[PDB]
Amino acid sequence: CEGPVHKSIPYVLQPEQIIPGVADYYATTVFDGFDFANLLVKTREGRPIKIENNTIAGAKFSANARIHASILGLYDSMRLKEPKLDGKNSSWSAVDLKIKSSLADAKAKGGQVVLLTNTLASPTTEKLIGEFIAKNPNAKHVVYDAVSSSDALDAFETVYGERALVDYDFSKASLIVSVGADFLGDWQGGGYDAGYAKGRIPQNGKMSRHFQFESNMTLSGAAADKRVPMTTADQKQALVQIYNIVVGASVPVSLDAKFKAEVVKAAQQLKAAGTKGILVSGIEDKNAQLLVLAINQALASEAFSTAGTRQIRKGSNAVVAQLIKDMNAGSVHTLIMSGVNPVYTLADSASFVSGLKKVKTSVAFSLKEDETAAVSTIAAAAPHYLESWGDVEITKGTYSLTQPTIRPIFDTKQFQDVLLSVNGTPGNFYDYLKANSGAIIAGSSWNKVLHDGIFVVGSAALAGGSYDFAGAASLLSKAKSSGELELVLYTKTGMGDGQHANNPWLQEFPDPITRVSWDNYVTVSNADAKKFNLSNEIVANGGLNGSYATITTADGNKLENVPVIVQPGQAVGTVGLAVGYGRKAALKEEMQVGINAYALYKNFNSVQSITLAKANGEHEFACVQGQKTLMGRGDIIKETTLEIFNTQDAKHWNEQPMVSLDHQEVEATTVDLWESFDRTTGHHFNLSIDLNACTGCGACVIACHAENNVPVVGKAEVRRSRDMHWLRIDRYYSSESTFEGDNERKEGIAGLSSSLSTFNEMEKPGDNPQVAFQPVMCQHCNHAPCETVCPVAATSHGRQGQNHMAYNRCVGTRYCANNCPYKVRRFNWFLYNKNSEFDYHMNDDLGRMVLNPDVNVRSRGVMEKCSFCIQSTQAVILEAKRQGRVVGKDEFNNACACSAACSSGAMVFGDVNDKESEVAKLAESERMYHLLEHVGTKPNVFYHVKVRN
Amino acid sequence: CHNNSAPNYQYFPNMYESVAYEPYTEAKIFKGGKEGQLPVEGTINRGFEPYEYENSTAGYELAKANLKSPLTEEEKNSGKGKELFEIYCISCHGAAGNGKGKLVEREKFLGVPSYKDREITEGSIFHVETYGLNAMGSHANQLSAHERWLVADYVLKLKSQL
Amino acid sequence: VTYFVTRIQLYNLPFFGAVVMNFVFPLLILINTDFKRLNWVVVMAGIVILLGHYVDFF
Ligand code: HEC
Ligand SMILES: *C(=O)CCCCCCCCC
Ligand code: SF4
Ligand code: F3S
Repeated sequence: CEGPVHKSIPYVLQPEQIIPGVADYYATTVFDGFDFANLLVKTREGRPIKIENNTIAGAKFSANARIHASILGLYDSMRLKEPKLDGKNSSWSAVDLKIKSSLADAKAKGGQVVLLTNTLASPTTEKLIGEFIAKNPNAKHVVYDAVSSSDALDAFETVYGERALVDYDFSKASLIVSVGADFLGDWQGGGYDAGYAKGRIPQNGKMSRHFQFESNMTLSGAAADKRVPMTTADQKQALVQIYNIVVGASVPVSLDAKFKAEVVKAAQQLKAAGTKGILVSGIEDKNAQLLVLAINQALASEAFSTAGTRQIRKGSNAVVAQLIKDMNAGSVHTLIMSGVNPVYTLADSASFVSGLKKVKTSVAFSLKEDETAAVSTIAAAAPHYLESWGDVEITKGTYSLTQPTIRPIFDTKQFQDVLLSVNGTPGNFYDYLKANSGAIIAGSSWNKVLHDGIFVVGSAALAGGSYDFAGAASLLSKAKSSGELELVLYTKTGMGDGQHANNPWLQEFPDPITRVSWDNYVTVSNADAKKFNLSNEIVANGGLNGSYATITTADGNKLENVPVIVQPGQAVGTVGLAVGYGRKAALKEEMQVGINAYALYKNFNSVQSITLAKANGEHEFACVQGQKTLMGRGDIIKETTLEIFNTQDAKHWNEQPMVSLDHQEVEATTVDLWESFDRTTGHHFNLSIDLNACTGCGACVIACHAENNVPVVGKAEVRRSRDMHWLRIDRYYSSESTFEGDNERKEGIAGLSSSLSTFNEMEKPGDNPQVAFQPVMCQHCNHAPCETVCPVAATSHGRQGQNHMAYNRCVGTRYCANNCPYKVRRFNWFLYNKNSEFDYHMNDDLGRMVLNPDVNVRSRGVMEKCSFCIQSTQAVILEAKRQGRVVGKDEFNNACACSAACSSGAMVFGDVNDKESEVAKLAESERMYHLLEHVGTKPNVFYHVKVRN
Repeated sequence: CHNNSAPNYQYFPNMYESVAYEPYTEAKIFKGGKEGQLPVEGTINRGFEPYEYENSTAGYELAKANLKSPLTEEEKNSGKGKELFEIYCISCHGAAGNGKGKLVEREKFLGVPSYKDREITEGSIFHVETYGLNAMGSHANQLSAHERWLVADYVLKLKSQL
Repeated sequence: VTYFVTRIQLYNLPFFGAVVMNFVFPLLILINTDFKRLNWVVVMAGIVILLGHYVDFF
């Protein structure tokens, strides 16, 4: 074939800031009403690519997995490219005139004007809204949250005086008592990962222990030291029992004796740790939240403070309800909303729509023609964050600016620009921001603020006051609703809300706990499964199948749900249900997957009483992980206890394998018939996981699939367990409640009659076991079995110590997937690039901008592998060689995004021959430990030890 | 068979053309036909400050009076300021002399003065080297903001030898 | 693996000499069919083989 003709287009007029081949970084922020963070945007010659974290003295809000995958919304070809009016394509001038004339009529008639939004923490946006209201006599501004937290806000407001949340510092407490907290999840915008993990490292003989009380099962439960299955009717009583101990009081708590046996212990210990303890609870009752405030004041702990309150969640379930009622009751005129989606998130949306039928000039700002854009008057085309200007105040004492990084792709207009035009203010929102920037920024205007991204503002603690908490305690103890089976709604790490309905990276991203993808489900405990005859099963092709079930509530039902029998998932008499998947407007049927459940969020309560019935058919699941338990293989995750760590020699908790010589024992690593190669000079690399800091390691996955151009595979072809992932997080349950209980059944064994029955019972996980996580990638071995058998010699090793993988000689005779004992090697099977069988972002022309040009895209028949960050470390050596310097201490660690994007300090990358780096101080430790040292493969990635107590 | 006015034949081009977007090629989707779309006005990337003086006759002598060199003595005595003058400046101005160059001998275009005639401060080079005075052009596309100051110290050493 | 480590490092000549005597020597002797009929060729080879297998057990 002739081979195509390649052309190149230089500029007519080249801008000073752009150099071809040189990446640029911009300081921006994000806040979409649910998630928020401070971050850097890496851009090419004109466009944004993979999101980095902003760490310039304001590294308080790193990006989560949902934020890292948000770039696909920018390059989504399914966006409202042009605004519509009355269902037809129209100009913005048409929109402007329509809105202005309706406002004039509302003023003349004396009607109602309502703006709807969501937690716009912005000094200048709020000011602008205030100006709108000042000019318009009858404007009400109202805030609507999908998942609400108004009970917490009421408790804080009525004590301290404002609607804000307490930003707890989990690194300043030794005893954490959690009652339905879930602070490692989405609880109050969970960003407490680093705070928690920091206190889990045994630096000396100290370690913060965690007490988990809960109905569901979550990551904080998995990361807890103690976990007590408890229903919501028990949790309320347990909270009062805690209160009576920390705060001397006599309130008649009704609680199960076995529960009291543990609740009392925890409460007494909490009390003992004066100033070093913390009570956190997620009970949807203001009275319960008030008791939490009372107890934390009594403890007077360092983790509790009102000096920097959180401005992120400021809604109200009373105001929203009033709004809905008035839309149907009275006459409401022009309603304008932005980022608000009641149809589908509102449980009473049927009445909301009937309210919409009674209002005039409904204006909705969005990215897609969703369910509310449909039922409206004007569909306004909004910009996607990187196409707009703004400013955000996450906490009480901070100010930050948001820069656009790409010029508007589609014909959009900012919400604030619309407000300025109807107010009669000349210019635009950017000019407005400039004029109002000096009110906060006392330093240099742009040069030291836009350049860095943030600005520091002082603050002060809020005054408290007298309040009858004893009364609240008696109200909570008297409160009681003990009936039948109930469910609890929750959000996921891959699915926070409906802003990522068609995001293929989050659809593919498997659940960190249940290990499944591309679907919703119902969590039922095994004790309940036996009563309802529900079950799951592994089929011949390797995937999972399971029964269907029906959920019935007061005056309603679902009629078809997909249950997963998670053994310890539910305590007893409770059901877990994820909320946020059932979307149908403006998206393809491949993305229209799952169950919504928002209709069950009656009166904004997450806890509902239900009836569960077994259905008729059977469902197939795209399940990623097969086996649930660990077979007693202590040579995989070594665990011990704190007092053993402190009092016993390493020989008793971190023992390495021995091999016999001339009637003598020696460390297995000393036996070798071959000769080694000299890698003592020139940058020998390693990589360090410590298992205490591994909470869920959620956002570490998506950042590794950002440079490396790993394609997206659908529900099928993952259902057959043939997915493409370079690093994976594991999930190991236990039988009989401990990991040491799965090592006493195995070491005590008999001959061939009992060993056919014990190894068949050790794959059924018992009730309330212990959970352990383990990140597994391709540790670049030295005596690597995947090397020697490649007939076409596509793999080799370097002097630095990698496993170099050429994508050229790999003529796919699939040997090297077999000799890897860890077996992390992903052959590709179809062509994932441009065919119509995979209609994801790799196919369409508008969505092939996420792909960086520095890493090639594989075609067919070649294998791929989690290499070390070659495309960054070959640039760090490059940028340290042109200058004439030596590479710094933390310069290798900040470039490889396998380590430079995780929340906690779990992943540590860097140099070893440099004896002053962070890796060389971790390799010389009493917890030095490799996977499978008896194999004799010499890996370059070492894990430490779980040191739970 | 292989011709020289057209590229040669290939055997199964598996990974030869690009799925990603290498910088200067032609595409279809973008605003123009290019692949080098312009950044938004008013933004600031990490490691760059905008020049705060406007164009000539009102910002020229305001830059000539009060504007200084933000370098150190370790960087001036390095010889890298001479190498940038060896590339971007001998084509019109002289190398050791002033105004003799390479192109007033060949008489391609005239009107290049010396450095004895016009008194220039160390901040008046930097305003001309970014904008140009009626026959020069913006050399900001070629040199970087750290490197225009390395040239300006070398030009002052050339005037003192004259 | 130490099975061979302690043999190669200590019994160097015994370990490899047993290969030569039980293979290389007869390889170039009992391939000629005329030599296979000679009494002294057969006796000679027989002696070497016996010594070689003694070494094997040693
Ligand atoms: C040919 C296009 C030239 C290049 C290459 C460089 N210079 Fe120049 N320069 C050129 C002309 C024709 C003039 C005079 C224009 C006029 O209207 O008089 C200049 C002027 C200068 C000056 C004096 C400016 C002043 O205000 O008096 C300086 C100090 C100067 N040029 C510096 C300079 C440097 C540092 C260059 C390398 C980047 C360079 N010139 C290149 C023509 C050309
Ligand atoms: C493009 O059409 C030219 C393909 C050249 C193939 C060369 C084959 C050589 C003999 C097997
Ligand atoms: S871990 Fe698997 S892929 Fe990495 S070197 Fe060892 S065998 Fe090869
Ligand atoms: S052994 Fe070799 S040919 Fe490819 S499948 Fe593995 S690199």
